[PDB]
Amino acid sequence: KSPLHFAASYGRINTCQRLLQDISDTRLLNEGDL
Amino acid sequence: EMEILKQKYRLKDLTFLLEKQHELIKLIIQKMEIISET
Amino acid sequence: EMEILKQKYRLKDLTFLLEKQHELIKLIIQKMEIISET
Repeated sequence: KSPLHFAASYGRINTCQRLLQDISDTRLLNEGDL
Repeated sequence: EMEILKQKYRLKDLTFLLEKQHELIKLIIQKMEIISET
Repeated sequence: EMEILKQKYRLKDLTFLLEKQHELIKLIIQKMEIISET
């Protein structure tokens, strides 16, 4: 949640892919900030 | 006029040096591990 | 004239301070381990 918002904000590549190992998880993938 | 013109080329070189610094400072954030701060 | 001339010496000191900063910022990249980003 909050890490993937952080890690994608700064281009950290390998952080995202292990966060995107949870396949069919679109709700936090398109989750919004405040 | 040439006093300001010499200052322009030094400032334009300065902001160009700040680009490569800022882009490289983007790169350390892109490649640095973190555990404790999570 | 001396107003711009005083500004030139402050700018020339500024870009000199930016050299040692940028060279040292090169040094942190030279010496920093990485595991997670690979």
